[PDB]
Order: sequence, then structure tokens, then C-alpha cells
Amino acid sequence: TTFVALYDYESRTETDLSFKKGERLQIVNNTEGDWWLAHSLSTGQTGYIPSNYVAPSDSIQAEEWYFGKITRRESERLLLNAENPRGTFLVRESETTKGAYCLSVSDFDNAKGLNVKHYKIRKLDSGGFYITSRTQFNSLQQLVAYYSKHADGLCHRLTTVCPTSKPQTQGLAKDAWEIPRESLRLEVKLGQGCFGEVWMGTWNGTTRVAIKTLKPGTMSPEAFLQEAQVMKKLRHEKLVQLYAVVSEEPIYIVTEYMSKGSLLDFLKGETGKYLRLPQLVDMAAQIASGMAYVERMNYVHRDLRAANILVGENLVCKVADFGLARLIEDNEYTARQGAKFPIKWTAPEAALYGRFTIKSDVWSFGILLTELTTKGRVPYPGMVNREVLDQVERGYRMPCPPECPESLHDLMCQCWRKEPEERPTFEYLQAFLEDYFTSTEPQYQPGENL
Ligand SMILES: Nc1ncnc2c1ncn2[C@@H]1O[C@H](COP(=O)(O)OP(=O)(O)NP(=O)(O)O)[C@@H](O)[C@H]1O
Repeated sequence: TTFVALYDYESRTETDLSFKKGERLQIVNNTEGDWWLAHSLSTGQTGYIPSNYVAPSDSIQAEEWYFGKITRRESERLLLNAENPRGTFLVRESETTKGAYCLSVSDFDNAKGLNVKHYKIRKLDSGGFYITSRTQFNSLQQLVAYYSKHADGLCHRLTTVCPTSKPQTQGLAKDAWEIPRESLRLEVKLGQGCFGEVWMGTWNGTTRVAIKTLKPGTMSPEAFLQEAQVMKKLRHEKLVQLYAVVSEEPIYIVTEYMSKGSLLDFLKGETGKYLRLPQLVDMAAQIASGMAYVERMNYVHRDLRAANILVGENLVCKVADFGLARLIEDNEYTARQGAKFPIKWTAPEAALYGRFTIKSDVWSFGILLTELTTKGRVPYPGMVNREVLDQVERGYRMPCPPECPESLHDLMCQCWRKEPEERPTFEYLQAFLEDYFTSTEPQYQPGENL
């Protein structure tokens, strides 16, 4: 009946419990959802813990190398990390065959360099588990134990478990949402937007967070609180999580801190000097993935651009600042006008008639695509804000960027169709970009290569 910690966790409050990976814990109350009351069997300490940091003892989820429901693409990003020795692996659920699993392994070819090999694990009618029919096992852990000693047909002996980063807890702590202004300490100014500032800081003197401040008069706290309730329910690995808020003016917005900064700045400079097409297309794919979730949830971003995409380790990109723009009470901004309104990323029907939809976000994604292929160069280079809308209304569209493949420029043009409903979906954009360089995420090795 005991559980086991999958990761190390540091206590953030007076009532939660710290633990180290591998510690055995007794859930002495699970009547909650994301935060459970636990008791450490080794230390005797009690306290709340994030439910996504533990797994039932002896379960397959308890296995260090079992990544469960991770896609083939996501598993590849993790395995291809430069630090990973050859033979680094993970096991996950197969996407094409229900009930089946998959062993993904990192390999190096002197005529292909670093690469990932995928092997589908089928479970017979009897009960055996196998990659090759000439070798079956009664369990996934038995299989893994075998190939850790002998490659036996695999690209390399299983050597190291794929490392990963601690998952985000849902909320800063149990029941924390509308928090006291004094629970935060601002430490490093990260930037100054148009309606406030952003700082790297600390919550409760223990947790690293990002804090955005809104100048009084920007938007009504009441409307803000209603909208924050909606955004709070949006959870996806390619969306920056909203942690907590201080609803009274000056309004505070606490989200997860992205150390690598914005995509725009990462695009310009030295960080993006040797950035090649395959990298830029993968970042675009991640962005389309988060926006497809937004699409599935029937939500609307309203301010999509490279400045609003954040970067993390493993070239991870996350969609930020969604929903807020709609609350701005600024008179000029409300009329899609002013030096504060991002007209260069706005679809004509949104600017002209205020018709903001997932389709106008698709138009914005097309513009973002140009920043990604021009090292962050500003859209419509020779045009001033005040003349952009009239030009685009008459049919003007940016030409193919220098060095950008025409095929990608064609995608942008689809996103910029005059008819919003003729514009592609984010589901489509994600699939197109993920499979851009011949790779619809298929192909599994056969079995015995020698
Ligand atoms: N969660 C975060 N983690 C790290 N840095 C962040 C984070 N959020 C914002 N920033 C940084 O802060 C600046 C953004 O401030 P912000 O007020 O959001 O301006 P913006 O980029 O101009 N767009 P907008 O907010 O739509 O007007 C950029 O330097 C970002 O890198």
C-alpha cells in the first residue's frame, strides 16, 4: 500500500513534506487531487506532497525508465540531449498500437551521427513481452534487465536511463491561488512591457517564480479575476503555467520562470547564430502544439508573437501571455490603435471589426513564422504601424524571407488568407511542421539487425 517518490522535492511551506527520489511514503489521506497528505516511512515526517511526484510501489509507473504516455517526438527531444551517453533509453506507450509499448534508444552513426531508434514491444496472447520473437519476458522490467546486459539485436546495450526535469506541481501549494502581496520578493527585473513590468522572484521565501506587475488603471481586478479562473484550468506542457494572482491593484500575475528568456531575443544575438532550419521548424512545431491545445479548449490567445513565446532547456518553447490582451481597457488599444497595439501581428478582421478568434491567432502564427526565419527581424520591415492595415487590406503580404524555403513561405500565405475559415487549423499546422522533413513519426526497427 506504500508509494515511492519519482523525483526529489523541496518543501515550500510549513505544511508540506520534502523528500528524495526513491523514498517510500504512506499516503495517509488522498481525499484531494494534486496535493496529498503523506507520511515518510524513513524520516517519520508528515506533510503535503505533489501527487505527480510519486507512484505506487512496484507499479510500472514506479520504474525510473518508464515514461508512460509521452509522444515519439517528445521522447526524441529528451534522448537527443548532448550529454546523454550512447544507449540512453526510456520505455513508453505505443501511439499506433493500444496495449503495446516502445523502447526508444539513443545511438550514434558515423554516417548519421546522433539518432534515436524505436522498438515496439508487443504482448502476446499468452503473456510474453518481446521485441524479437526469439526472446520474450513476463514483464517490461525483465525485458529492460536483459538488454542492459546484452544488446542482442538492439542498436546498443541499454546503458543509462533518460534523464528528465521535475514536473510542474499544480499550483504553488495546497489551496494556494489568490495569495498575499507580501508573500513575494522581487529580485531581478526581467523587463518592461507596455502595461507593467516583469521580475524574477521568490514566493514564500522558498519558490522561484516570475512576477508580472500591471500598472493601476490597466484592467479591472474583477474582470481580471474572472478571466484568471479560466486560464487557471489550462494545463499543457507547451503553455506557461499560471500559478497564482494578487487581484487588487497593482495586479500581480505569478507564473513559472523561464530562465532562457523570450524567443524574440533568443532569435537575435549569439544564442541563435548556428540555428539551422531543423531547429527553427521544431520550435514552430512546439508552438503549434500549444496553440492546438488552445484550439481544442475553445480559447483564444489574442497576442501571439515571438515576444510572447518563452524558451527553456532542450530548446523547449512555451506559449505565454494568453487571454490578458482582451482585458486591456486602454482606449486606443481597445480600438486596435496606438503605439501599444501589435498591428503587425493582427489579422485584418480582428483590427477592423474586433473579430478575435482562433483563426486570427492562426494569422498571428504566420507572422511569427517570419520572425523565426529572419532571426527575429520585425515584420513589414519598411512599413510604419499606421500604414500596415491599409496595405494588408488591399492584399499586400510579406514576400518569402531571404533564405526561407518557398514551401514554408507557402504555409505562411495559407495562414494569411483573407477568409478566416479558409486558414488552416493549429492541428494541421502542428502535423505539417512535425513531419516537414520527411518524418510523420512512424518507423520502428524490425528486431534483429545481426
Ligand atoms: N515567465 C517568464 N520567465 C522569464 N522571463 C519572462 C517571463 N515572462 C516574461 N519574461 C520577460 O519579460 C519581458 C516581457 O515583459 P512583458 O511585459 O510581458 O512584455 P512584451 O514581451 O513586450 N509583450 P506584452 O506583455 O504582450 O506587451 C521579456 O524580457 C521577457 O523575456
